Amino acid sequence: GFLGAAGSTMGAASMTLTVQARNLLSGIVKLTVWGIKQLQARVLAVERYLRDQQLLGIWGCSGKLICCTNVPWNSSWSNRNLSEIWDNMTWLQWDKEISNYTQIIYGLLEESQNQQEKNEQDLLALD
Amino acid sequence: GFLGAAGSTMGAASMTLTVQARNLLSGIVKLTVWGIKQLQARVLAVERYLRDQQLLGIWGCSGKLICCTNVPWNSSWSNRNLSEIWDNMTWLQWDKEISNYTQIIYGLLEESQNQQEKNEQDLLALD
Amino acid sequence: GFLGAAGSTMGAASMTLTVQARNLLSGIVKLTVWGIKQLQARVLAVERYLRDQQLLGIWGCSGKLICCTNVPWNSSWSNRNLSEIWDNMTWLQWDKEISNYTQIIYGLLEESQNQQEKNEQDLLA
Amino acid sequence: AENLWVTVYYGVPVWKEAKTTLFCASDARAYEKEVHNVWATHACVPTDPSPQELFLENVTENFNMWKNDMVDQMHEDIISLWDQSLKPCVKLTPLCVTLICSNEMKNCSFNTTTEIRDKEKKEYALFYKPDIVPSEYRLINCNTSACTQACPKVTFEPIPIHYCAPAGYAILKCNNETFNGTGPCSNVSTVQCTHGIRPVVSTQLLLNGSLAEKEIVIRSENLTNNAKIIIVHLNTSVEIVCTRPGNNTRKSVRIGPGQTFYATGDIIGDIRQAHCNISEKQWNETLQKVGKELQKHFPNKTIKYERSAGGDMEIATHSFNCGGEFFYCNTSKLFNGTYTITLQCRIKQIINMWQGVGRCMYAPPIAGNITCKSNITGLLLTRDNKTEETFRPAGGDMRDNWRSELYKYKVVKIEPLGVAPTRCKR
Amino acid sequence: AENLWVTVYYGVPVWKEAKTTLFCASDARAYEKEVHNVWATHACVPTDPSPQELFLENVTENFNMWKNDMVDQMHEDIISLWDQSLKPCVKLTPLCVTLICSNEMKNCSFNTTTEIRDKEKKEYALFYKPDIVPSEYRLINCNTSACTQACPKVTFEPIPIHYCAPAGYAILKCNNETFNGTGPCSNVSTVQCTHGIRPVVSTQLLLNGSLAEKEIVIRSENLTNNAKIIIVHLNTSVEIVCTRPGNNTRKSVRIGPGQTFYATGDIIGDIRQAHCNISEKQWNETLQKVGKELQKHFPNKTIKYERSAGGDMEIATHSFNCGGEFFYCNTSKLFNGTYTITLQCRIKQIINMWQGVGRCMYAPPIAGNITCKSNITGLLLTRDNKTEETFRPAGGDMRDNWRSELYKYKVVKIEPLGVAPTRCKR
Amino acid sequence: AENLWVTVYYGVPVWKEAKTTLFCASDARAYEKEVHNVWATHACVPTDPSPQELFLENVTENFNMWKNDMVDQMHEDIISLWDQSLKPCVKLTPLCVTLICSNMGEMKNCSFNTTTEIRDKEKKEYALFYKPDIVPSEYRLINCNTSACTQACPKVTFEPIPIHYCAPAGYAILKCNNETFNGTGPCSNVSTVQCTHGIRPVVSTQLLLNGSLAEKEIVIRSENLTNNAKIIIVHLNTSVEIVCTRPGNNTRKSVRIGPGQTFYATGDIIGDIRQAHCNISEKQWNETLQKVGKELQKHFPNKTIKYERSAGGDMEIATHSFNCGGEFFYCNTSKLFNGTYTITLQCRIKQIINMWQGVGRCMYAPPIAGNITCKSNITGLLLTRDNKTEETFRPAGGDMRDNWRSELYKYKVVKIEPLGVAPTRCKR
Ligand SMILES: *[C@@H]1O[C@H](CO)[C@@H](O)[C@H](O)[C@H]1NC(C)=O
Ligand SMILES: *[C@@H]1O[C@H](CO)[C@@H](O)[C@H](O)[C@H]1NC(C)=O
Ligand SMILES: *[C@@H]1O[C@H](CO)[C@@H](O)[C@H](O)[C@H]1NC(C)=O
Ligand SMILES: *[C@@H]1O[C@H](CO)[C@@H](O)[C@H](O)[C@H]1NC(C)=O
Ligand SMILES: *[C@@H]1O[C@H](CO)[C@@H](O)[C@H](O)[C@H]1NC(C)=O
Ligand SMILES: *[C@@H]1O[C@H](CO)[C@@H](O)[C@H](O)[C@H]1NC(C)=O
Repeated sequence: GFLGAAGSTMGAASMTLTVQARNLLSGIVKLTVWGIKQLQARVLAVERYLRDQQLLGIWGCSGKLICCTNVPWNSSWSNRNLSEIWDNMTWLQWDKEISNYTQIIYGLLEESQNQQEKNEQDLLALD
Repeated sequence: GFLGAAGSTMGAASMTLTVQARNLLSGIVKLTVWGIKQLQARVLAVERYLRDQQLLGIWGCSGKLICCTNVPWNSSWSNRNLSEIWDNMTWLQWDKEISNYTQIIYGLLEESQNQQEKNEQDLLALD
Repeated sequence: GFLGAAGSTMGAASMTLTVQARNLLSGIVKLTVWGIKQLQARVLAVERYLRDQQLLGIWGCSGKLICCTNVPWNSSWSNRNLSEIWDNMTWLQWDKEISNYTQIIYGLLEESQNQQEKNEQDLLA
Repeated sequence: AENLWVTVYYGVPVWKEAKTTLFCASDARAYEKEVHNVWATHACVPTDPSPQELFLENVTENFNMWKNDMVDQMHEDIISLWDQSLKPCVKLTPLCVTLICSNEMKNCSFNTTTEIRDKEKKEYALFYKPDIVPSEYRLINCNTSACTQACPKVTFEPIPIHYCAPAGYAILKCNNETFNGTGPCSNVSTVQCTHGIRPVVSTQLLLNGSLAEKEIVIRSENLTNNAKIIIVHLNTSVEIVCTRPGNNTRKSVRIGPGQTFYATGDIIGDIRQAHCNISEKQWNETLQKVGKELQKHFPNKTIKYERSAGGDMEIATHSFNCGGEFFYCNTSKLFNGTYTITLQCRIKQIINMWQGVGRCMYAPPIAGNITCKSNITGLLLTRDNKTEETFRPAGGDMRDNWRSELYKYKVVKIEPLGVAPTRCKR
Repeated sequence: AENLWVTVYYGVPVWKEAKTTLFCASDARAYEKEVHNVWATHACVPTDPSPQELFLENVTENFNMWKNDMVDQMHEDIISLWDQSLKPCVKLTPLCVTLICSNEMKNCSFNTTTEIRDKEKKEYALFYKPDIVPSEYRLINCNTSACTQACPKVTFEPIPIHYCAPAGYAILKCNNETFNGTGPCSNVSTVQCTHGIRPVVSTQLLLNGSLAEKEIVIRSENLTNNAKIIIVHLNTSVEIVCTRPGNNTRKSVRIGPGQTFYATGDIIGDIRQAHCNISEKQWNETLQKVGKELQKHFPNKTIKYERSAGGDMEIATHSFNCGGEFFYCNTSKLFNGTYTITLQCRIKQIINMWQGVGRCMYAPPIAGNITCKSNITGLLLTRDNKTEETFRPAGGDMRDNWRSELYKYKVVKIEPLGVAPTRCKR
Repeated sequence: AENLWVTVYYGVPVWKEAKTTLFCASDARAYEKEVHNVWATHACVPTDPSPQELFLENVTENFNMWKNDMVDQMHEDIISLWDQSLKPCVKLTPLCVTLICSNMGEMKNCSFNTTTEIRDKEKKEYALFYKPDIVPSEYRLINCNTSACTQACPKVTFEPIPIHYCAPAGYAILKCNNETFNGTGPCSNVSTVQCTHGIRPVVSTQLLLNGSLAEKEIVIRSENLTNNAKIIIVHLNTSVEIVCTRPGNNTRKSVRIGPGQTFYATGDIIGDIRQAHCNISEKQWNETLQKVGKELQKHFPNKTIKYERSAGGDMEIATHSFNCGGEFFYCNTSKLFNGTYTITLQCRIKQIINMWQGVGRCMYAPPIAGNITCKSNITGLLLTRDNKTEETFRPAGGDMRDNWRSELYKYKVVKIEPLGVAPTRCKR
């Protein structure tokens, strides 16, 4: 069910994860305001989903849902022990904690993906 | 050409498969009803295509066109022999035959991808 | 920055290549005409982008940004030396030259991916 | 096989019956696309559709017309476009004034406003008798609703418009020449955009439509039912000409702001009755052929044609829209026989759109004498041996005028994803 | 955890505060969805929403009703649909004419136009005194703006409409029965879209609304302020009945082109005063219970109820809209006490839309004596021991009627992408 | 190389100069964004665009102004938006009534019968109407011969707000930084822009007002100077201050018609009567005219140059016009243009204003109480080329488009299609 594990721990909510991806697009859906005021909502939903998918595509993880990646986890981003978060806290608490440092992670992650793309294609383009 | 093998056998229509998937988006395309009644069609076409692509991506087959999967084919879904369909039937007849049991297959696949990536995740993370 | 390497050589602008991919969708964005004329613009922005991604999907390169292929480069497509373009020419100059022969090489890749797909599919089928 | 595994194919060619909104594409070649032809570029794709190709082998699909979607979509589109066309201009409400008329055409005079609202002047104009209801007279519309003049720059000429399927659908066609309208058509072919369709409106016969390559076709739901309308496609057309030899004149009278209104002035020269001419040899030959064909479906009875059902003149007469003028011609002389010609005609200016649902229109008079040359291609009949033989022309619905062109066509929705078994493993 | 590595999870249950546009969804079962009920199928989705489920464990969210915004969207919807409904009908500007009246109901007569604008005739009709301002009289609207008749096929029946969230959002609900409106609610559950909300408009009471399962709730943002309006919820409803025993009659008078205007004819039979009946046993019990509950928040003072503030009759009187007619009933006898019944009433025809912002409306008279049966469920008070005890019925914005329902609900935006550490490595 | 293979790069920086529809972005700071400034938030993005940056190296492309897109889209936007603004108000059709007038020669005192709130009753009213708006003792309003007027009802303000034009998703805007750019030919100093600096959509004939100068000395622009028909557009190195006034202390009265549907008109002139005039500093004006003559002497080889009076014709074409606080001027420019290679100009005002393209609907600008001033910066001139005849220049105008094509000269629109094929050593 949708949001069926919104309160469970990080180790339990990480199961499935297909319900949260299927809902973001699907649904039931003279000149009248109903027209424009529904088409705007639909186009915003599509654009948000495509920004998310593109952002996954830049990191090489498109097609996957759980995607390992090469970027160190500096302890300054989390003083809490890294084996405790996975069976104690809810995902919301994690978002509240780590929403501060997001753009640093994304900016570093782009270049860390480039250091898997460029070298692998220079394996033959330069060799 | 588009729909150029709608009558041929399953083994013959399996060739190409780019024209019947490339056409689903492209095309030629004061307040007036023309505007709303064209934008609704555009957005519906886009949303249908994105639902198809997302459903292929949940099963791990995004990017592919012919994609093998690990789900057994119980004989109860087809009494007719499984080496005869590929050179006798037409895809229309196949759709009419199997459309009864489709949601079972989709439900099985939507979980049999998480089971697939469970091994990869445990190998590359749990170690 | 966007178009930050529009003038540099082919081997210099080949770095990054994500400023040009992250911009094609993002942005700031009673019945009035201003409503419709924005929705006409937005739907043509997303539909143009999906037509590009779908075209990389058939060629097998969806997810990739730099993607090798298996269609040889006949010398008739370019008399200019093939190790000189990568450190002398601007990407625009490359576009104006080889835009004549675009649909040939596109058509080959449309089948040269389905060709190896069949061999992969027939490896077990 | 020993053991198999599910496989997923994308881009499979399978379809389902669909229900969607079809675009409209014009076929103009000049500035007429922007000059409002009702169906102008202001409401449709400009021009140049693709050709039609891709015959399919071994396909079969069960067509039907009498429950088809395209006809209702086109009817609603036609009504909406028409209503959008008439709204911006006048607003003929000032003319609901007491008219003093004397003497087909009555010379009516009335008081009206000049550019200054506080001043008035007398004007005179000729109004046709059917548009007048009583030596004091008023227009018929003031009892019912306000009229709106069909202001200039609008042309009623039926240009052809191609219908096309939106992104993610396709159009299927029947190529079987003697396709009677129902049951599986095997010679199926795909179409991007339909052929040219002339959206004419005309009761008791069909004008400028599409013939059939093979011999005469007959179509209906259930010929055992006496009520349903038969639609006949002729193997070859017959040539019909209509004229209004009176050399009319138009005068403009202004009302309030810069808001004019045209009316028929005095008849220069002599007066004559508008009439239509049909070649009698071709008409007799075609009527005999249709009588020959009809004997097959009704087993070996005599067949005859009789005068129309009567009633309202619009239902009881054949009407065009020639040169921006509306006719009502008597077809009694046409239908008289068993298994040249001149028809008297009368014209109107106050037109209720012939669904009876559209709003009132005043068709402005057109100067000069009008000529209107057309190809008749189809007939509308209703089955009444002494009584089963007689056939009565009938009509009243504009839908049946178009269900004779959109009979070959069906709309399908693609379902590209499909699952099949074969040897596999991830 | 020796040296961990970033991992990216997509499709993860996290959310934020949101600002979006909700879709309504009617709940009709027949062609009433197409008969313009203002919120008909012309406005939004026809019917059949999904059930409401998915209780969430251990979640906590901090609701608020006074900072909420769903009521804002719905008020804008209310105004927009009202304007859209009144637009394509008259326009009673011809009636701003000198009226000669003689004797509540004054018999007024006036000159008007027949279908021919050059001719005129006398007509008579009975107009209610509050709609008339001076033996020469005119309608009150001509000083302010043009009226607009609520033409037939437009019904004010408050059908329930469900508010459903667009693609990519979700709606959260509070199940704590004693939820006072603010502070964290733990028994949270997800709803695709809300229970049926009857969009009535009334003043000094709530009609047909939603009760609360537990005992009487009292809600206000800041009770220490003497201006904030309390919105009480009764544990059990109180049955109310209203009637207009006079057997009225309607006559139609035509104006200009095809265009009509209904007005009250003569009173057939005897004349009687429209009244309302409230069961006094239940009313005294409920008033006593509400007094008992209010005594908690204000520390151990006496509590009394007194007559309304007064002023404009709309603000100073309870007002129905049921039966297609607008009432204005006096509540003086209803509020008298400390910690059956008959109410006299008067009706109006010229209605300013009760936000005080929409253009004037003429509610046409309805033939036959009309009854109307409702449920009182909530009260709108305002706090005035000798003066803190007194409570006055309150009246005000249209929103306060509906913030009485849309208080359990919250709108959350979901952004499912989360970064977590673990022993991953590519 | 020995043998190479096709490689596909996505995100390549290549473009094609194309067509599209660009948004409009306002630059407001308060509820003025919701007070109808014609081009307010009701038709444009609210405010706060991004800065303009990312200079590009070694780029070159051929610009052009006389076949540009942005001018036509701006013109259609102006026409449609203005028309949509004027619809939801009167409709002054009741005023096509026989006006009895008797004459200060500019203002005629007219009286007429009009309806009170009761349509069956009537009363007399009086108001002063300007003589150009009247056509003959009997008189009627000018518009009744042509079409119905439409009062520019209050809460709409004609003040030119700066609006930025921001390109939609996918496209981008390119700019010329060459200071002496003459409108055509390849500009090397290129820099992309997210969206345009503030453009004041003013309207004015025979001169330019409040527009953008050029940092270097005076520029001269045209299609083909060898052709005498084309209009020259000049950008001044520095502005010259201009002031316009209407010292008469007018008054406004309201007369009600039918429902609650008012109509304002000029009452009685309190105090004394004076003629509206404009003031231009003659020192700066002589200096600037001399400099423009010095510049124009270059393109035309070593001839004398002179300036003569306007071509004449319609007063709108033959006179500089304003919109100053809801009032429209028509000032004579004869004294300005007299020379070779302070000042006071008499002016007259109108109330019945047709769209100065001649294509929009009639408008009635309501009178504004109190004496009104209007302070502006002249920045560009519109001339046409007529040594005895090639020396004389004539101020010219009449087209709305030429007033904006002086400002959108630097800009171009490009479509990005980033998918490129290249050869290199590859294999799947
Ligand atoms: C119609 O009557 C008018 C008189 O009002 C007269 O001047 C005119 O000649 C008449 N025309 C005809 C055709 O009888
Ligand atoms: C007018 O009548 C003449 C002779 O009947 C005919 O030749 C001509 O074509 C008619 N006018 C038009 C426009 O058809
Ligand atoms: C109202 O007055 C009219 C006279 O105009 C009269 O005919 C009618 O009977 C009166 N009706 C009542 C109810 O007094
Ligand atoms: C009319 O009055 C009678 C008796 O008062 C009542 O029974 C009836 O219901 C009333 N009419 C309607 C429509 O309610
Ligand atoms: C204009 O004429 C009216 C007479 O209708 C008079 O009352 C008024 O004083 C006159 N005003 C002026 C400025 O002459
Ligand atoms: C009115 O005139 C005086 C003196 O001419 C001037 O100072 C004042 O600014 C004028 N009024 C306005 C609103 O400018």
